[PDB]
Amino acid sequence: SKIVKIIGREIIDSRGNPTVEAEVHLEGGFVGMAAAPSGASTGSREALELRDGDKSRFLGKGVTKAVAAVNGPIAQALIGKDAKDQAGIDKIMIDLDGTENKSKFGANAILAVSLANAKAAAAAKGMPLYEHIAELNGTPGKYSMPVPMMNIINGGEHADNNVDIQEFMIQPVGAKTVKEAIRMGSEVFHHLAKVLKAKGMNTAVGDEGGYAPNLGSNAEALAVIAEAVKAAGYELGKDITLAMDCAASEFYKDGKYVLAGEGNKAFTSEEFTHFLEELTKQYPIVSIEDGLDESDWDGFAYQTKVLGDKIQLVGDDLFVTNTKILKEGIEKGIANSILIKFNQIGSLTETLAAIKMAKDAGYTAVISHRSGETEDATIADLAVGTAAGQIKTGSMSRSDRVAKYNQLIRIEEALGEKAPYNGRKEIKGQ
Amino acid sequence: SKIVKIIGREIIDSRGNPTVEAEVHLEGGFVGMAAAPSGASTGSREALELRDGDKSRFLGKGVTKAVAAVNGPIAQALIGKDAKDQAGIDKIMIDLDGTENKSKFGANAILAVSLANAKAAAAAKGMPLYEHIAELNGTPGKYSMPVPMMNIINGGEHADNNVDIQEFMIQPVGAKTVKEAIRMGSEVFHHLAKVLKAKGMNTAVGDEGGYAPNLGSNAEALAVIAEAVKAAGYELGKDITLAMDCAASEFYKDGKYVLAGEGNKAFTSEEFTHFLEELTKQYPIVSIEDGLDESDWDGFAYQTKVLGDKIQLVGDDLFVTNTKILKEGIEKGIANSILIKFNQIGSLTETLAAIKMAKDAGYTAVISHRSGETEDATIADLAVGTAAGQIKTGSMSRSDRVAKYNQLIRIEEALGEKAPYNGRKEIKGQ
Amino acid sequence: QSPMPLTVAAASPELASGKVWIRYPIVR
Ligand SMILES: [Mg+2]
Repeated sequence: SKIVKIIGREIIDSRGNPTVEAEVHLEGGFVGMAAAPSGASTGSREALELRDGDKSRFLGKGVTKAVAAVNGPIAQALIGKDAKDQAGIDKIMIDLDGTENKSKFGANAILAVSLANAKAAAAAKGMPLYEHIAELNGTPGKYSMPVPMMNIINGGEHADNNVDIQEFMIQPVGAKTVKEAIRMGSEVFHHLAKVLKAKGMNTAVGDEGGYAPNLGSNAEALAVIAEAVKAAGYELGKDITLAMDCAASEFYKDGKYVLAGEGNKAFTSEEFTHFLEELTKQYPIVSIEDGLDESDWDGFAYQTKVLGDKIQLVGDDLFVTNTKILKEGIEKGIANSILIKFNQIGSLTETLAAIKMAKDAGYTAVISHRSGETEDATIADLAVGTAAGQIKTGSMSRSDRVAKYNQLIRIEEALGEKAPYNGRKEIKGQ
Repeated sequence: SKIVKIIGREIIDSRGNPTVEAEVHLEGGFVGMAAAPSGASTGSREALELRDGDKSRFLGKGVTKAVAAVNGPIAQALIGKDAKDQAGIDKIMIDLDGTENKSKFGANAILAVSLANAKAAAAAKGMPLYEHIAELNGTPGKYSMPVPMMNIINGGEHADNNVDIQEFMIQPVGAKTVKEAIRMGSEVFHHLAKVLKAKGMNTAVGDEGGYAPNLGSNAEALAVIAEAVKAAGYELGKDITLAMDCAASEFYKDGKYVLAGEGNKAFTSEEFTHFLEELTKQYPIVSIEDGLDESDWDGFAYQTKVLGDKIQLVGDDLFVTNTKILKEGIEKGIANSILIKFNQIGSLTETLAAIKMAKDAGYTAVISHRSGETEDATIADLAVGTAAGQIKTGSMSRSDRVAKYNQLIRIEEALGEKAPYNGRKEIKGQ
Repeated sequence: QSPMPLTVAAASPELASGKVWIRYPIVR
């Protein structure tokens, strides 16, 4: 199914910043279209998106250069090529970019084209993208509906309150389908607004569609959620479990961990993990992301020891979707899970490779959104088509989040029990 | 182009509440999919969406009954019919429902199908929806890119602040293309965040993706907007004009308009009109929505005599997209513009009639979003395909808003010079 | 015949939502 035309354009993301969209058109008229979510334009360990830095446009966040890469050199190198050969398409772009971190064309240029191509190929085969991804994965007809961790309360750098933990999430583990899991998420989300209103707190939303109210402490955060869950008529632990993202690099000071929100007690790697431990016995927190700084490997080894058999330990900043760090982390015994952000690597073939590496080590792969998203719902098809088992795609508001939940509903409607919702058991240590 | 299958489903809107999605399939494999935004389930003047009122699901906001109507009686009636005959399809559904306000099946069921059908037919004709809409409108090949009024500051019932005005919006009238207009909106949006953060104010967003910071007066809202426009390198008046939605009924009592953001000053309707006049003399406010209570027709007649030749006076609550009310308003010299909310009427055919009524009278039609939106971008194609000339679809954040902006970029790319961005002259009085 | 038939809208939400369009004449 030969590529005949590829159209790159600058559109706007969920935060109002430019990103790259690509359309890939094939002989026969098949078309696929995808957009890159927001990434990093600087950084040493991840694929870099290309920003223009022209201060007279979008405050320097233009993507006209990445768009020109798509329309010119990338397109020209792909015209006449077989869209079905995803590995081959991805390879052409990676080789032509010629850098290790995709910094010449931008991870934004290459990823948009990678995903649009996969979509066009699925169309040429008369199948949904999730079906085509399973085929690309060498696992045809193997699916699941992912268990979502839904943002609900934000702290740390993601708010202006006295909560130290960056986000608390809910997971509707007791649902029997993803449709039911979405409904439970929605109900708790609305009951949470009522609870915050009743305390005269703010219910405006952040980038990921959750609340960032003026909570006095971490414990106040956990308490309002527990209250919302009960108000919604569910039981914490059985129906709904808790996940968190510490973003522990944020309070890492000269080898120690300082949590202002709590007496400023400045913990050692060791004491911070027992502190987390204490939360996990007090609340059904079953997943902790970036529970220590990403350089603090000897500390992570300790956390993985203490909590690893009981609790999901997710690397985001820790791994940044980088198989070299992941490989190294598996052998050392660091964490048990990994956040998968396809823009941190930059192609669908490399993404499939990262997921497979995790899986092969018994690590869980959590398919993740970014802070800056679009209406694009590719990660829904990705989570299902790789049977990853878990998704992190936002709260139950903002269409940049809820488009993904909607696509999951559509997919489950088509697949039924061919894509089981496995609930609690997807979560590492559960 | 024969309809062979219609599918309805319960999906989630931008506020986390259910809404109806419909897929219409035609002989030959053409398919159109659309969703209804959120609307009123009660009231006596507009079309009514159907809600389930089952407290055990979505806090009573399920739409399983509306979805059942789509899958059952609607699908069975429309199977075998020609999707190209838009008026025919809409008539079948309206007759079958049999109520004057679509309350048997729901305006949400009927609209989702009406729109899905129009998309399917467009695909059967090998054209985008905006092009099909122009043909349905009797104005083939006549397009414009609409001038957006973009939410920026929220007050009244949409905030917890001392601003009486429900919303302030910017209009990038100095832009040469809608693509430019969208960039100008984005830049001002981000600079506003900077301004508000420097003031220690909250930059979390409301339903429409704009800010609702704790401003102390109506004057302070205008001042921070002015500072943001300036900070972005633009001139108020020349590059960017202001529109407002007073929602004046929210502060109407005992026949007086009472403004807390004016230190609780009371105004008669003639006096409020003169208050608005002075505002338009000090700030480049060129559009004013619902500037009096909906019941205040004597007041609106006066307001239209005083301001109407130089200011766009937009009926929202005033007309609720009801051609019966609009016809009377035109007869009585009430306002000079109308907000078009297609889910308040409930079918594409009737929507086209409402826009046409407005235009025939020299009133402007402003295509509007709803507070509860989806990733659907139908209103973009609607504004272009009717050459409505203006759109109200949110701030420059949340993909429930920004998906419409992205669609205008796509359409403008496709049409170029065939779809002029006419700038300020689209606005009534300019 | 549609160049690009969908069994269900989920197979290409972008084409089913009208955010991308088939380009005619179809290159073959
Ligand atoms: Mg209004």
